[PDB]
Amino acid sequence: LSLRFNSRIRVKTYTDELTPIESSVTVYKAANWYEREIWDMFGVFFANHPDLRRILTDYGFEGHPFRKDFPLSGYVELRYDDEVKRV
Amino acid sequence: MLTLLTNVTLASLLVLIAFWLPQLNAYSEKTSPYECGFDPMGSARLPFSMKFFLVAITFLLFDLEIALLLPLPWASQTNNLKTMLTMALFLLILLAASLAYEWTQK
Amino acid sequence: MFMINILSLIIPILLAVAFLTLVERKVLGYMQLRKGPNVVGPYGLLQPIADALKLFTKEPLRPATSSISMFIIAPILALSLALTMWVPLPMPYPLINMNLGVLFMLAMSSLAVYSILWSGWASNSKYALIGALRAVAQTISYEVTLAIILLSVLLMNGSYTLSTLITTQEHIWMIFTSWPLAMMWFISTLAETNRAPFDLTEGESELVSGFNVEYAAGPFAMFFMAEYANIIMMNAFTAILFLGASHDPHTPELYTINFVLKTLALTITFLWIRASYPRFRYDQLMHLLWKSFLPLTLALCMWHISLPIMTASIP
Amino acid sequence: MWFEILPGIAVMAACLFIPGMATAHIHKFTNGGKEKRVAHFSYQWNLMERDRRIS
Amino acid sequence: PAAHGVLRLVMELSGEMVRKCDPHIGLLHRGTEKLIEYKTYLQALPYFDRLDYVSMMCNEQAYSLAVEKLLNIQPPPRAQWIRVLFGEITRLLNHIMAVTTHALDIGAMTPFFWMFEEREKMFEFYERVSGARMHAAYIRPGGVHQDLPLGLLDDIYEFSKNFSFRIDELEEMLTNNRIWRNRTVDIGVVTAEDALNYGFSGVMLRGSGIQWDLRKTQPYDVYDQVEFDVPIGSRGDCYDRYLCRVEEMRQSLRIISQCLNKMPPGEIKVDDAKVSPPKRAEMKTSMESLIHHFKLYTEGYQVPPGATYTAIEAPKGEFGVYLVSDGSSRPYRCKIKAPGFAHLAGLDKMSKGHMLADVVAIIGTQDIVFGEVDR
Amino acid sequence: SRGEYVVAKLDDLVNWARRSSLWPMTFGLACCAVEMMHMAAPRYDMDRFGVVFRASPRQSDVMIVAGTLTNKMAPALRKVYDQMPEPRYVVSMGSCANGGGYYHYSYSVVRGCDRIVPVDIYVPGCPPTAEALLYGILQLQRKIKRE
Amino acid sequence: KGGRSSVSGIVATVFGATGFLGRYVVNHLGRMGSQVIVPYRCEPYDTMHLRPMGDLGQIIFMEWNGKDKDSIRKVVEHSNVVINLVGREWETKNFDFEDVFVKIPHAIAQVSKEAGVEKLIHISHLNADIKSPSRYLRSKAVGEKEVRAAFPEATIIKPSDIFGREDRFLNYFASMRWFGGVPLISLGKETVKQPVYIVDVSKGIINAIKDPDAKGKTFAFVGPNRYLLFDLVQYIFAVAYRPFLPYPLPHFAYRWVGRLFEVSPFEPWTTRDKVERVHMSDMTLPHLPGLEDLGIQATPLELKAIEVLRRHRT
Amino acid sequence: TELVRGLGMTLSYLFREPATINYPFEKGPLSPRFRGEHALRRYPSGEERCIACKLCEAVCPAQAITIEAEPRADGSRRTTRYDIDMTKCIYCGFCQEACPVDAIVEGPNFEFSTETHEELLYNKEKLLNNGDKWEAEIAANIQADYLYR
Ligand SMILES: NC(=O)C1=CN([C@@H]2O[C@H](COP(=O)(O)OP(=O)(O)OC[C@H]3O[C@@H](n4cnc5c(N)ncnc54)[C@H](OP(=O)(O)O)[C@@H]3O)[C@@H](O)[C@H]2O)C=CC1
Ligand code: SF4
Ligand code: SF4
Ligand code: SF4
Repeated sequence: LSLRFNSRIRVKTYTDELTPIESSVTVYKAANWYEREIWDMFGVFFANHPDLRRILTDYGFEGHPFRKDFPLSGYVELRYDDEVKRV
Repeated sequence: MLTLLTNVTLASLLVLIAFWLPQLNAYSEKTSPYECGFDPMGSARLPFSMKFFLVAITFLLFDLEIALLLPLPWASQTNNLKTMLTMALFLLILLAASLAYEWTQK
Repeated sequence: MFMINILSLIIPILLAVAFLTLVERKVLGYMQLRKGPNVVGPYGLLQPIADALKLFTKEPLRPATSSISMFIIAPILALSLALTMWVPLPMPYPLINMNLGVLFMLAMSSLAVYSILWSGWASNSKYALIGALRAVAQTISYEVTLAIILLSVLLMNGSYTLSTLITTQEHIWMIFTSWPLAMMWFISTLAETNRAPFDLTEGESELVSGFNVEYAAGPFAMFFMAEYANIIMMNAFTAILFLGASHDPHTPELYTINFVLKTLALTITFLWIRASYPRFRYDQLMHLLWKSFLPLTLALCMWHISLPIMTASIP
Repeated sequence: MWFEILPGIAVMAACLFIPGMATAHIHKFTNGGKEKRVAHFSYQWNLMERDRRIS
Repeated sequence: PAAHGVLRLVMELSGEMVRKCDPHIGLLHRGTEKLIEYKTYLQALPYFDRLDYVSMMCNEQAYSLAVEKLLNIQPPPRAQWIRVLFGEITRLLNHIMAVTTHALDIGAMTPFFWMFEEREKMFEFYERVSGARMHAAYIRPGGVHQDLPLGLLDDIYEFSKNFSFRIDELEEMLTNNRIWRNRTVDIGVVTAEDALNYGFSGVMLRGSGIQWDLRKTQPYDVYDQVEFDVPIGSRGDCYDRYLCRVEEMRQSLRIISQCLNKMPPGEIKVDDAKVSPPKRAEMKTSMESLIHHFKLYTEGYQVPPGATYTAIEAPKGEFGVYLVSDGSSRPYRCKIKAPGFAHLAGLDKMSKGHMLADVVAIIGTQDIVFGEVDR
Repeated sequence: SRGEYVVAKLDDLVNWARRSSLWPMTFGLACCAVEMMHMAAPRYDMDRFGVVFRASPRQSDVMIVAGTLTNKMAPALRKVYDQMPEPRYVVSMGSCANGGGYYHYSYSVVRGCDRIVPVDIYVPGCPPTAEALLYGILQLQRKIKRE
Repeated sequence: KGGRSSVSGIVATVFGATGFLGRYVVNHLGRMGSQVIVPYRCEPYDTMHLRPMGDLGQIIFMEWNGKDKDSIRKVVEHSNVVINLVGREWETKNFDFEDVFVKIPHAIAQVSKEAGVEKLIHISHLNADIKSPSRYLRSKAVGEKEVRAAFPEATIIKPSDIFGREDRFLNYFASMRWFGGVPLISLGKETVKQPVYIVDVSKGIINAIKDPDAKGKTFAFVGPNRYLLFDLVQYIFAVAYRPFLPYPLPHFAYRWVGRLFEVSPFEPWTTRDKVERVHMSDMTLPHLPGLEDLGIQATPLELKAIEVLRRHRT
Repeated sequence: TELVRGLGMTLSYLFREPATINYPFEKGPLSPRFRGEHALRRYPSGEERCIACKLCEAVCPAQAITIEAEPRADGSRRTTRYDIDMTKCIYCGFCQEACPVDAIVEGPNFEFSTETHEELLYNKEKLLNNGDKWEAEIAANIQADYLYR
């Protein structure tokens, strides 16, 4: 978004499952959270990013969601189990 | 001493009827310390601060001062107030003075 | 039969803290438009005992991490001193004629908060330790100014004995003489008792029920109860000390009939404070004191030292 | 409405009312209407010292 | 209680100062966008109420715009007047909730109860027109659902005339209450440019004095035809943001007047039956009506393939919908901008070295709602 | 003066006691937090029924579970449930956590609230109207009274 | 796949699961997703935590009484298998100590006959073999022999005290610290015992329903090592870290103690019956069908006592 | 000054009449359009309305509904096990809109909180019983509302 000329544009790219595209945090400033987002919602990696790590998930969990494949019901579930007294 | 004893025995009575009454099942993890859900990262250690003693000590040295202020009501009836009155003011000035010195040395 | 007199001092007051709780939810309710407790009463009246029964009936766990001895001894001390401070209080006739019981009121009040320190120390929890610590900060920070202004208002009654403080108020009331000190006494009672704007010990949203957390059923009831003991008690104290009344010895009861009004008139006000102001935060809480209250307490103090000489009006 | 607070508050008063009465009359009950006697100083106690023996 | 039920702000505090707050969102990531993809457009709409749930209408409006652009279709004007009207009542809802609970976090307690009476009277309106007290799936991609009942507008009038005393009395308990001032007046300032780098939105911008505002800037509805004063802040401290909240409440209260005074008769759903389901009296007595009814609910409408980013002035900030029709009746991807997300990202910069209570207040000036953050 | 008579009396006394002033703590996780608050809003005022929201489970008993649950969140929930004093209860609320409700099919939800804690009364809704909630808790008292 | 949603043919009826048994067995049923009909005698409240274990319609509490005949006809009425558990150690008044081990298993057995119940199963302590000390070994021997006489094809559990952290046993001697010392009749080899444990026993029971061969055979469940009682308690306070005081004692006085502590109206910490539970060692007979015959191998106590007793730790 | 001002303000709110309604004994205002418990309902003839066009299944976002129609012996279309589960239903009222014969209806009743999860999962018969309990009431709402539809 540009302010004084109040108008919006939308650049965009493409990426391999494995090629590490660089992080864009420095250029737009408020993109630190997003790098982490897309990293944990996808495989894609951003280079020169200070700290990719999981958000919007459980801890382990592993497989990225939003991979267009990957079942919405996922591969797992928690439940509390009295014999071990733990979820 | 009698009222002290009746008060303390009263309270202790409330304690004993507080524990030896519900008569139910304590067990582990129920008895684990509270930490807003998730378990503690470590037992309580060292919340260190100079900003504690830097003032709290000043508390202690004012409290010693007020300890000297207490005789005043009785001292007021002394036969020779002009001999007294300066001092009655004097300590207060220093009390203030002490504070003043702290006030502005940050 | 002095013992039955003591018992006669201790039962009615506990009843008073219970119904104090209920009044608290009531008035503090109507400030909020919403009615307070009501359905169980008929006028709510039966509530507090149902409440206390709900507590004591409920299981009071002994925490695994806590050392147990301190953890138990603290509540005991809380109710202990909360009640013990009541003894030398002229209504009109003190249960005890201490030569200097005011100073004793300060003594009890000063050992009070120490129980808070243990309450948060043995509780072992992070919130317990942090909240307890800041608690002790605000408390002491207010006891110094507390005791000084109480001194300055006591230079003129004559002496530390309490009954005389009636005699010295056979007309004008102390308050017209030195109200600003009455303000600072009021607020210092508003913080020492750990109340509305000076809210930190409970912490509440700031620290999820503060020091008091790990205590479960009964001990919690004890800290809660003792807290209200101190609130009504400093209120009564202010009442006798800044608001005099007519006293015919032949009909002492008349005086008491007046006195409970004049003190209740104070306690309600705390509640009507509670409904009104956001809490200070631990910086400003101590800022206004050390920076702002205190110097006036001193200047007023020298002033009150100096009136009796200039006015030749020594008590 | 707000007047309905009163049953809650009056119960307070009476409770607090009790000690103030209960002590003041017990004194008269024990002292025979003499309305107790303070003894802040050694001398006044000396008057209660001279007393009791005199009766 | 200050963590709003779903925050885990672990932090390495010193003696009592914070050294760095470390937010961990996702504690309520219900997983929305994956679900949306499997459900047709009309069946996706409720998720949006389930988003910024305090501000339930404006989200719906954001979506219905987001589709109408793809669908190239324009609501009959009356519908636009409702859409703005409830857009504004909702503006008041979020501001009430924001200023209030932000006060409750710092212990004011009372103003809360004084206001939720009113807020309940507003839910009487969602109650009345939508049939639900909240989460009123009422705004439609085609315009609006059922028409609103005749007995309503005077009722809104009677309330709106008297609300101002209430907001005013609130302001008497707060704005002068210098205790409240001292607690929130030097925190937590953000540089006006530095806001822009982090992409702060709505009030978090105006607090630092920058002029920008989407209703004046890139108006989307009858905002062309309403007149109201945007309240710029100055210092960028929580206090200015607060005054912005209040003043924007008053201004919305100005909008309600104008919308009440120019509320044209006409239809409310779009005529295009291919997108808007037929009225019941009609579908039960003519063939095409029943068929388009049937297909609108079975398969649902198709959208031309395409992509877009709409954004509107949701009370917390601009609310942003990026979606891509594949041409099928199930939208392919529907990334949802959450204004709160950026804010909460900017928080730790905004809150270094501040006292631990102040970080609690400053979470509140961020007026964040985690349901929106976790999407 | 049968012992059973006295037992009936004490039964009435403690069960009436506990049922007369229960003290909810609340996971107002999702969006059914707000409806909870309208129970405590003046117009319905939960407090007149004696119930009062007090934080910190150790000082509270019954637990409301408003709003959608999620995976990462669950263990904290089990923690809090364990740290409550007996006689603890809970209350599932809304279509939220009765069983995932709207979000029944996602990787992060944990279906019902039932699958981590032993729920008492259910209060179906989405959100339940605060009043339907009120009927909920009164029903809870009419269940304690049978204890 | 076996799982929480999985069906299985089981329709077990587990009396008295309210105690240390059989929340574990109901669990391992529950991970299978197998239906259960646990019926409560007590109060709903204590039963409440049983609820999660199931999957919506699975677990089904039913009101019953062990004394009414038809009351037990209720919960068996569609059960494919029924599994008795009932047994209070310290003799309640209204349930005289005998019927608990006699009548109830009896009605269970013959009703198991009439309802054509596919399998019946029952528990009795290894020392149930008749002995002058303790009326429980004998009364349980009587109901053992009775159900065997009434439902002969029933397999019968013989577990010499399962080991669990909650356990009413290990926790008990852990809690003997509270009085001061630990009452040993004469220390050392005065008696010697073994523990089956909670999970191993549970897995074994359900495996026993999983075993076609486990018909009328009387299964018995024994700990891997023959721990001496003195060194055992030594290990107890070795893990509880509490001070350890052996407390040698003439045998009669301990029974004077048990008679002293049976007095309490509630649930006494100790009883003369338990006093006879104390000093009598388990028999070492292995030839009976048992735990390993099921194919399950016992989990050693040595790695598992810690979790069991950490709550006692200072 | 302002302190005592605000304090005087809450004094002023003490004297206003309390807003609380006396629930249960009084109950809050609602609307004809309000949504609550579901209930299939009959023709005045006494015949049931539902005809298993099954699109109630096809439009519910939570997909709470499950239907399994089989022919009547008469040969009329009917359900065999219409069912629904309040555990997943979100009370959005799409079903209320969707039905061509206006069979299922989102009933005015809003209170049916219950002890056990298995009760939530309504069977067809349950819905009919709800339709029997309330029919004058529901027909009243729809009578008061349909013109706006
Ligand atoms: N280590 C061990 O504990 C060993 C145990 N065993 C045997 O296996 C069985 C399982 O042991 P465990 O579960 O720990 O014992 P518990 O006491 O824990 O289980 C017995 C349960 O059955 C209930 N019950 C039984 N009969 C009645 C009745 N007539 N009225 C009311 N309630 C009744 C009890 O009370 P309620 O349900 O009413 O609360 C209790 O809940 C026991 O019978 C025991 O003899 C064998 C070897 C070792
Ligand atoms: S109930 Fe309605 S609001 Fe509460 S979570 Fe489920 S959907 Fe969101
Ligand atoms: S619409 Fe109503 S009636 Fe027609 S099928 Fe779906 S449910 Fe049965
Ligand atoms: S209630 Fe709303 S959500 Fe549940 S089925 Fe009927 S329409 Fe679909």
